[PDB]
Amino acid sequence: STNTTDNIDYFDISDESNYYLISQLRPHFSNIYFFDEFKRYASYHTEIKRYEDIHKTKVNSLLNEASRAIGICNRAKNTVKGLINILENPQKFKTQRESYDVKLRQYEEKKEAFRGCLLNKNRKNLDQIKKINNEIRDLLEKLKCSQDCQTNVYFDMIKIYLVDFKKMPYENYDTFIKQYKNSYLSGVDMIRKIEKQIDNPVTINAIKFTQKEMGYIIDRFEYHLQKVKHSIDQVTALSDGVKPKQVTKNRLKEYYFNIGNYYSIFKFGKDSLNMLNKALIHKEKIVHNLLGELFGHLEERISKLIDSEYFITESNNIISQSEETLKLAEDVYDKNTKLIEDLTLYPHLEINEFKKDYDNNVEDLRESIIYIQSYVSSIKSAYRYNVLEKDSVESKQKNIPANSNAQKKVDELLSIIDSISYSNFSVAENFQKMKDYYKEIEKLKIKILQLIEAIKKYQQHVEEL
Amino acid sequence: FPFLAYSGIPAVSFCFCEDTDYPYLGTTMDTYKELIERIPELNKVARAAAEVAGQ
Amino acid sequence: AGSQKDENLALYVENQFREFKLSKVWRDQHFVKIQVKDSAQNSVIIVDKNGRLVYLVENPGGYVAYSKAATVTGKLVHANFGTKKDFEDLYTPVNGSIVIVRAGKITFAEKVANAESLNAIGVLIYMDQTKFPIVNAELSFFGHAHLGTGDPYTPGFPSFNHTQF
Ligand SMILES: *[C@@H]1O[C@H](CO)[C@@H](O)[C@H](O)[C@H]1NC(C)=O
Ligand SMILES: [Ca+2]
Repeated sequence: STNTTDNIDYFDISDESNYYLISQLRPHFSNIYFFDEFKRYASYHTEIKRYEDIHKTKVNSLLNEASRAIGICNRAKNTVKGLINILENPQKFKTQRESYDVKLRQYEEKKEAFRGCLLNKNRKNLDQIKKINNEIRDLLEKLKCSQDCQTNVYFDMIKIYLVDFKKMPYENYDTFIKQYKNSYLSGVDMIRKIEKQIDNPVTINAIKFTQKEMGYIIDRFEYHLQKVKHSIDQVTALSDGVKPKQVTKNRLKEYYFNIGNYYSIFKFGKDSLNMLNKALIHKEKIVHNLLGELFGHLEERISKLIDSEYFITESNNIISQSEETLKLAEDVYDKNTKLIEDLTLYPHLEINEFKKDYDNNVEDLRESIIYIQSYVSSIKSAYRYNVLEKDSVESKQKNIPANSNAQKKVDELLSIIDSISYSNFSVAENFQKMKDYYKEIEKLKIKILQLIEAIKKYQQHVEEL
Repeated sequence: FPFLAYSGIPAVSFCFCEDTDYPYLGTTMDTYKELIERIPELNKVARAAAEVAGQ
Repeated sequence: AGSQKDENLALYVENQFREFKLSKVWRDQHFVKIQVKDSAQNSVIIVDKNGRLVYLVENPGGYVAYSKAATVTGKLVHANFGTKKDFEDLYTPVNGSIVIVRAGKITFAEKVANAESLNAIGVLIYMDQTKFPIVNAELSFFGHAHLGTGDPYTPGFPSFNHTQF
């Protein structure tokens, strides 16, 4: 589906003074939008025809110089596009021989190289912009009224600007960047956890680079949205207002220059927000295309961990050996029990002194066997709690929606991997306990064999009485 | 309690406590998952506690 | 307390307090004495009057801090909560014996302090069905038995190196 990025013109740079912002979109300045709005301001005022003459010359010269500089750096845009379409896909990387790190370094150098070539050609047009602004100041101070002028272009064109402000959508962009940014930071939080378990570096380096680019485009979008909201608040804030009918001539000059600047910020911000919305949706689709490759390799890690952690086969080995020991000892007592029964009839008739010891041996026999049954019941009990700890994880794995759109399945698999990690402290202590008990079964096994030996020595002694 | 009794500084401690106490505090089984099966949703509750202390 | 991962969480919290740009961030360290488990294992184990045969109950994972390291034998008496009124209403006298209590209603140290005041020998502490409803019965837990607070081996003065211990 989507594996590449076609548009690059969201990249930009401002000046070192941060006063003028260049865009790679048309017409690269908000001041040109100011020049068109002051052209219609000069369509009002009959006295200033020199502005529309000059304005024709300046849109010609400025647009030609701008698109010229976009040509000279269009070749550098082709190189940077080459490194981007190397870095975004794994499939373009698997044919590539150089490792990832130096390619990332080359991406950095071509990036600031691109911004540097853009600004260094646009400086000579910035000086021309300063010339135009000074010519507009002189050309506006050509006119006549230095006492009361009127301030009908202000009181009308504000209402036209408010119609234009209610035309343009704000809340969908705001809700979009809030929900989207929440999904982005949640994404980076998923990457930091997902890096430790999955073994392949190539795909996760592609995702990490992609989220870096997403971070830059998010930062630009919050910048332009901030400029739009501030310009709307300033124009409507002047429309609240005290509404003076009378201004001085210089006050009229900074007056018109002021609101023309604000509406210029609105127009430039509109087109910038439009393009950045498209770019964020595209890169978001790239990220889902990558995680779609990732989660199939993730599930194998889960299927290894569930068998690996809960010590389940070793615990079944302990239970099998313990039940085998109980069956063995109970078999031996069932073998000797009639010989016990005769050798409880021989004591009470005669000299009881050795038979006191043998009575102690019989009590130790039956009490020992009852102890072994109690130990087996204890081990089986703790094993039951352990199996329950495993089965809750299995039910949590089976209750996932397939049916995830999008990338929430990776979040669910991280949740279940987090669950297997949480069971560790209870599982380890239960298994340690099982080891302790089986040691005590061993001790009672050596003791019970010495008991049956004591029974046989007693048996030959009673034959010797 | 050492801030109140020993040093004489006023002190406050508040809990969203169930009628019976929490079943496992100093415990190996106290994890996140078992907390989130005790309490179904946690973000609004800890939000309420942070609102009280911040206020 | 004092483990490596605790210092990793400490440096994490400190780097967070620097990244929030607070007005001042400072740490403080001092050396205390706590009680930890030994390599040998503590156990509770049934002894018959015959003495030939000895049955083990369990080997607890959890331990009680500031308990006295010793080994004792004796007859056991149930002592429901160790409340002083509860100790007042016993049937069998308590002395020279090992009490068992249920965890609740008071700190562990007041249980051990009260049963020490009636001259018992040892305290065993558990959790029952009714007060603590849980699925697992093999669950083990942790407590401390110091009446009053603070590091006990410096009462009243702080545990720096300026006091020279
Ligand atoms: C303490 O208990 C023992 C029984 O173990 C008993 O012999 C003794 O008389 C008791 N102490 C007093 C002061 O009665
Ligand atoms: Ca102290």
